[PDB]
Amino acid sequence: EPKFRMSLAELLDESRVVPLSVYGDLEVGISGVQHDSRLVESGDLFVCCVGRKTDGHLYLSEADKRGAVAVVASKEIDIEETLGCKALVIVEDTNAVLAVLAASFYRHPSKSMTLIGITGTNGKTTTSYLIKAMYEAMGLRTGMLSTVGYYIYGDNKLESPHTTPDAVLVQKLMAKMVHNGTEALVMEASSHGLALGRCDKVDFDIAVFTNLTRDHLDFHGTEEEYRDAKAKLFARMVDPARHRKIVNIDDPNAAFFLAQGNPDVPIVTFAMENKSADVHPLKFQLSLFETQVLVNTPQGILEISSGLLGRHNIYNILAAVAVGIAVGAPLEDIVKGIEEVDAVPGRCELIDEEQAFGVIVDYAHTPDALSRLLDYVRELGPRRVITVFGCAGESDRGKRPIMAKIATDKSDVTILTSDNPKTEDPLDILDDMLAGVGWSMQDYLKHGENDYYPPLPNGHRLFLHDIRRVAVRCAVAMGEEGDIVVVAGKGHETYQIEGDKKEFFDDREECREALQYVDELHQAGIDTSEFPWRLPE
Amino acid sequence: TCGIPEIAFATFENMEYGEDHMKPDTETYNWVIQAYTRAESYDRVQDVAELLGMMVEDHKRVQPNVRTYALLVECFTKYCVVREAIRHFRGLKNFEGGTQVLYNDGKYGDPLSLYLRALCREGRIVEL
Amino acid sequence: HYKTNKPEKDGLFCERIFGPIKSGICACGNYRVIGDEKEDPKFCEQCGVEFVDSRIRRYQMGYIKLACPVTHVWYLKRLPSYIANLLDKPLKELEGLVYCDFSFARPITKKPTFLRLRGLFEYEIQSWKYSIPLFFTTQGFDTFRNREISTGAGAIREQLADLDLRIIIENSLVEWEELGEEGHTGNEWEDRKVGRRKDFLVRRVELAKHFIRTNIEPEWMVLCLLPVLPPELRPIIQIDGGKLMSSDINELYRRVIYRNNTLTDLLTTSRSTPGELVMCQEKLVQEAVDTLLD
Amino acid sequence: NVFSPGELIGLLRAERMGRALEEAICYRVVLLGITRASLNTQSFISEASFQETARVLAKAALRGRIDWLKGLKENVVLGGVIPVGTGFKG
Repeated sequence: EPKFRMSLAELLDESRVVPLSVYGDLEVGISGVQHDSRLVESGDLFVCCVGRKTDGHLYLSEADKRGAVAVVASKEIDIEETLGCKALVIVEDTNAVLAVLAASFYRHPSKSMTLIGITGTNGKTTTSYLIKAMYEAMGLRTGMLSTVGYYIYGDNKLESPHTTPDAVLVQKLMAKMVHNGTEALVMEASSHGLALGRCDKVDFDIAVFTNLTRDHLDFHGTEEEYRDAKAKLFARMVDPARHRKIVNIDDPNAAFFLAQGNPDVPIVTFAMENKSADVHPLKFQLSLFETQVLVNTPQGILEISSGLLGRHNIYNILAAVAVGIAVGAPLEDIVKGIEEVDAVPGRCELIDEEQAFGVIVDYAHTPDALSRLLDYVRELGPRRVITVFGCAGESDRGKRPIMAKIATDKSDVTILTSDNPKTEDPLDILDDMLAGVGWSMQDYLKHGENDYYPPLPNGHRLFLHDIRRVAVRCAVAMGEEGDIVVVAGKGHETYQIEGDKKEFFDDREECREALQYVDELHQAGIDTSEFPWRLPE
Repeated sequence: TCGIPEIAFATFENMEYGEDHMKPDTETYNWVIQAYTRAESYDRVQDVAELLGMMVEDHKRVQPNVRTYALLVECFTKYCVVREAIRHFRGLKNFEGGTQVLYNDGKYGDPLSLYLRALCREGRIVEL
Repeated sequence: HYKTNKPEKDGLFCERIFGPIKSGICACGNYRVIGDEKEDPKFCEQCGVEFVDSRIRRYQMGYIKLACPVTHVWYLKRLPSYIANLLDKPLKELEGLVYCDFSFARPITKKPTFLRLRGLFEYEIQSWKYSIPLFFTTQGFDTFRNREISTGAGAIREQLADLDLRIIIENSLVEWEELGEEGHTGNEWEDRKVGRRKDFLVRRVELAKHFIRTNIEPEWMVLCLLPVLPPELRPIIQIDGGKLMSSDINELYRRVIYRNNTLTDLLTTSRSTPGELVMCQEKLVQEAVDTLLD
Repeated sequence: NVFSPGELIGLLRAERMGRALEEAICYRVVLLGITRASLNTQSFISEASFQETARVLAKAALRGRIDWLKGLKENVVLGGVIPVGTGFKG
């Protein structure tokens, strides 16, 4: 039961799949037609995939090589040479072929059940799961797809290499879930996924943006391109008083996207400082464990969700409160959503439940995101800001010094490691990060023979180590009570590629074990105040 | 130009302890000094000093030319015995066109550069 | 062989490693005429034959892999030990680690380490070591231990391996210059001591300078692989009444071979068994090699 | 840099360098016994391996010594024509 209405030629004919040239008919048995060659299987018709990386001819060639029965391309494609069925059809329109790849009944079920798209610059996945939990608490089973895992419908998420899977494969999975095991099939994609065409080829019931800003500026080549694409996709399939435009009023791209489309759709703002949005925290309970706010709005719920971040998590909770109140006016239904938001997900994780020093696992690789997360932690961090991260090999060489500078500018003590060696020589990119503060690995090593370790001119401190595990355990152990340790090297990722081989030894269980054994370390008498641990005798 | 300093000393020895027609001249001493100076494997500095001593002993017959002063400065500098290097420089300067010789198109480690860099580290700036 | 008079495989007299015993007759027993390589398998499918000559058993060499790093006797034995001259550490301290169980604490100055006692060889491992391992990840301890705790001669090999010669000269000259302060102006006992240090210093500078320009790497003194003499030169013919026909070379060789095999297995067989089991036999391997060499 | 504190150099050499070099070379004559003399020579092979074989060989391996075979005993070991008499080529 992978899909339906895709194993007959009449089903493709009803789907307006006009290729202008076909041989015989689509008699080959195929559960669901997939535009992508990798998503399609042997003996299954594969329509042309429209994309900047892979064109129609390349997609048809890859499908014929993989064994697809039918391959669509602008020119004549010899798909029957290496296929299980001699019948094939070449469609000269790549976009039309990619649209007709999804079956009619397959696209109809996901469009009829429900749909919720969340394409934001920052904090989109934090609100997507909250909206999914709110919809689940409402009484309708649904799934929210993310960049880490593609989940068309249902609680479980299938493994996908790319951030946004194929549109035809996503539609087939959504139809299979809606057939049995799921009541709603919501397709949620980020700005890049929406601009590529993953979530664009799906009727979205509610299309709101968590954070509208310059997204895919280097890829699309023009600002507000992803917002315009999302607005066009929402206007393609829009219903009166059914689409939600909940977005921060401070962002001009959000207002520009809300201006486009059908005006009959409901519009609302989730800004806290704006008086027109009528939403406001009106509470002072920010903490590393839970930050509860008493929202006082006419449409929004009274209680808010406990967020780990000061403003980002609060903004995500405010954006999700609108989607939670749209289904049910009562605030009691948002209790499950608030509990799921406080569950400390992979992204911007909160501290551990055990009584110990705060540990925050974040996903920060780009300089701007790292800087904003560091600023939010400084605003949240009461006493100290301890961070440990590293750079990836064969990456942007100019990114390491600016990252090291932005980290050392606002952190008292920072540890520099090798987050992703990936065949690059160690102690080389580490020296690149050390050169940002003007130090060289020679200066540090010759100081390490002594027991002084002079600090930075601004008064801060900087440490480094080659291996990631020991340094991370030390950073988790070198922390004060009121201080919190931030690990911005990797978040939901669980892969460390040290050279040619990769090891999956990066997770929060190691931090939990370290926080559990720090008691025994302190009982033994070891000093974990600085990098040179004072070992007794 | 071989790389093995000894092959040249053997030819020198045939000359130094031979008849008058075959005796060494200033060009000869200079070729042997090059071998020792531009050699890549062993200390070869005591050797240069001894050779210089022989030349001084034959003073009446042989007197130095510009390449002599040039070659000498490279050896003493590269080996970090800067005090003698400066004594020799006094001579190359008196000659005209000298600096050009010491920097042999920058071919072998830029000897002219090496001198200056060293003089500084040693704080011998009056000499600089 | 035991009463078979055929060389065993992987044996001190093995044909395949050391060449054939009778010309042209391979391990199997067939004869192909050497002098012709036109259609002769240099190595037979059934066995490594090397069909050409028995002369090779005179010149062919074989090597033995050792699990544990070991140290050559000559460099250590001389009073002006070459290793000691390079080390600039007390001779007793480097030797104690080598022949007795004592553990260095700061083996490599090359890479930064979180633990910071920076100690020398210390007899007591009583410092919490189990809780440290429990706190640390599996092998997280290994990375830390390798950086810090040191034993046997792997430590010497590693300390010798990352050393700065150009720097060594600088320190030495300065120390040599400082010494001699108030020289030649004290009680007989004192001057003697002042001088002995004074020389150790010159000797050490010299060794290092040579190393800079000589193409010989200082770490090679501790030995990873071990060489074996060609099989004929140790005839070890059956002691058919000769009673000394078997070589002592062969007798000494077996011992090193044995202890080494016991260790390779011990580590593979018993990761669980403590360093005490490995420590016991490390010393044993070293001693066999020592007798074989000098 | 040129000379280390305790070394043995030859008289003609030292004298030559002294004229040339203003650097102070301080030296005094040492009478060497017949036995000591052999141990300090140009050839590790024979001239020096006549008594302390292990000790010489070790020092040399470390220093990568190169011996130009210019004497009699050395060429005998190598089984090659000695450079004396009929062997001296002229």
